[PDB]
Amino acid sequence: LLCGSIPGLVPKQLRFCRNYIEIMPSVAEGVKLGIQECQHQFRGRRWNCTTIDDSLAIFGPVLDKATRESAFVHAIASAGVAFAVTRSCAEGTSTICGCDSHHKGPPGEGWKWGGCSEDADFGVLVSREFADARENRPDARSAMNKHNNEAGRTTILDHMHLKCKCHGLSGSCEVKTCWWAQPDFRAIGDFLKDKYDSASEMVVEKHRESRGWVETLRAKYSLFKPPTERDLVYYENSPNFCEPNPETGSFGTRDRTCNVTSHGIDGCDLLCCGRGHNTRTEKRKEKCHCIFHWCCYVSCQECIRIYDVHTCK
Amino acid sequence: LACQEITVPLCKGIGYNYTYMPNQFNHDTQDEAGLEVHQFWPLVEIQCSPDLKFFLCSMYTPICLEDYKKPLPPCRSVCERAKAGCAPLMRQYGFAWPDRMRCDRLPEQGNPDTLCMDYN
Ligand SMILES: *[C@@H]1O[C@H](CO)[C@@H](O[C@@H]2O[C@H](CO)[C@@H](O)[C@H](O)[C@H]2NC(C)=O)[C@H](O)[C@H]1NC(C)=O
Ligand SMILES: *[C@@H]1O[C@H](CO)[C@@H](O)[C@H](O)[C@H]1NC(C)=O
Ligand SMILES: *[C@@H]1O[C@H](CO)[C@@H](O)[C@H](O)[C@H]1NC(C)=O
Ligand SMILES: [Cl-]
Repeated sequence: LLCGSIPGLVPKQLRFCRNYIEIMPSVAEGVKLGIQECQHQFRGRRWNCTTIDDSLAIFGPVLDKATRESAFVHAIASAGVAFAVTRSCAEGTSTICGCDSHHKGPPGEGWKWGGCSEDADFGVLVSREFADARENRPDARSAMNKHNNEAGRTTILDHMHLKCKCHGLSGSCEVKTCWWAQPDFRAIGDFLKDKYDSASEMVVEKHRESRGWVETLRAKYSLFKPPTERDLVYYENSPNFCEPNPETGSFGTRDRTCNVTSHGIDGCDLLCCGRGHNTRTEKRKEKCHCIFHWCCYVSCQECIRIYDVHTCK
Repeated sequence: LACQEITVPLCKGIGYNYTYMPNQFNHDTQDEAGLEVHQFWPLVEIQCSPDLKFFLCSMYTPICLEDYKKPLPPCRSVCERAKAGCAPLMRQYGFAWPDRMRCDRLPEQGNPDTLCMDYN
């Protein structure tokens, strides 16, 4: 049944799945939402994030290489969970969570509190307990993943903002009702993509505690401001995504779709890493000269638009 | 997405029968839309503009087509005819034309990006 797919599920996790069975569908959608955004944020890059599996199997043992990209994958996966869990509870209908009901301070002047403020705290705590039910390793990879998972979570809290409805005469905004709310998930993906661009690189150090040797991370370049709880960290170099990685890094860029106009990464010199690019032409049928007619319908004409698609060699 | 039949009394009989929700105003159900546009009934009744009623519903119960699913607002000209006819009335009591019916947000005939509803 559910959480079965997870391939290194430990009993602490399974207990959580069963205690929180009523919101586990939204945990699952959370992950799917994050990886979907990942694929959007890297839609034109050498690594386009279609490697990654969107199932709950990402929970459980973290064994992928400690690259910047993984730092982002896990971050946006945590945030997706915190997001979708908060959003689902806000849709009502669930016994263990709902709208955030706790007394909010006296309102701003134009308005009154109302609606359904999203319980972002609940979602973040669910994100964290499920990730933390994982078996705990003194791993360097586990220290990084603890850090980035929290950075993804925390910005779900950070992105809560005011949203108001205007009612009163003819919708006039002088009778206003506000609630705490989440952005579209795109705000989250854009935010973390920036944090991806500024991710701090670390080095591995190790000190002993009572259960043996632990490994900790330390900023590699001390002269800069160290990473914070909201920053992304990593400590392995990312591979060359040009060629199919024989050590299952990833595939090549071969036959990835290409943009002749652009001289950035999504362009055909960079995306194809100096190899050529093929080209084929294609035709699609579509509606084009649609007239409106008083009243009230629309008439469309069929015509065939042609475009060319360059794919890397 | 789904085209639902128009239920709000004011907007029954305007020349198209099917709307969708939510509208541009985030009205979730067609009744919630109704309870706002029905506040305009006195203005429809006075007949300050013969376009007022069609214009109002073209925003609150926007036309919904099975055939064609791109945006289809009223043309700016429709709103402008309605504002020309009815804003004077509201001004006599000190009221401006409501922000939601601001005409300048609406397209004009000949816009490539989108079509618009008006007679000619
Ligand atoms: C993301 O990248 C992968 C490969 O880098 C693309 O998947 C491959 O697409 C090519 C051409 O369509 C096929 O030959 C392969 O069979 C595809 N699947 C693989 C390698 O598993 C994928 O289309 C890219 N998606 C984007 C850019 O949206
Ligand atoms: C290709 O690159 C150009 C220039 O950056 C951009 O304007 C255009 O939208 C791109 N095409 C696509 C499909 O993104
Ligand atoms: C809407 O329904 C009425 C019947 O009440 C009909 O007379 C009218 O023509 C219909 N409109 C369209 C566009 O079919
Ligand atoms: Cl990570």
